[PDB]
Amino acid sequence: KASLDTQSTQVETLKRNLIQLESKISEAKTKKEMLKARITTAKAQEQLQGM
Amino acid sequence: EKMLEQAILEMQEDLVQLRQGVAQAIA
Amino acid sequence: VRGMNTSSAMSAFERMEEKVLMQESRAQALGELAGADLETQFAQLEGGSDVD
Amino acid sequence: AQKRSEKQYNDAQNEINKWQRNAQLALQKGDENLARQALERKKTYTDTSAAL
Repeated sequence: KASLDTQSTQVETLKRNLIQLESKISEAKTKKEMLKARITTAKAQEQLQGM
Repeated sequence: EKMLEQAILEMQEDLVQLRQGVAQAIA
Repeated sequence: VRGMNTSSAMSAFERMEEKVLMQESRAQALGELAGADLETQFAQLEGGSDVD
Repeated sequence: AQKRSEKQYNDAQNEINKWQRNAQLALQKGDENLARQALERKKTYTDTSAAL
């Protein structure tokens, strides 16, 4: 019983981690789009300086 | 001429990449 | 069902559904860049003018 | 070179004239938006003419 009450905490603790990572991976994919926007702009300014 | 022809061909090819980058931005 | 590393259906959608739309979006993006010319808008006027 | 630039400058004037008609035609049809954009071309070509 002692172990049962102590081992149950992990289940809920590990469940919270999965819940948090589910929304963090979606934000990582959204960062890509934003990263490409500033990367294309940075290159655009470099192309403007070559004239 | 030799320093203008090379620049004219390279400055026009860089615009294509800029347009492609804008397409990705638009996408 | 849950979604394993190499699930035949889920993995196929990752490369198909995504890329297909990417190309489609590019067409519209690149197509709109080629249609930004102001002379193309004058052609529309011509059409309406030519019919009258 | 003199004749080359002359033609370019002469084409610029023609371009401007062409734009004017198109801009004026847009105004007659009720498309002031396109007419306003055609005025920019005139100015752009007028500036190019000056440079030439």
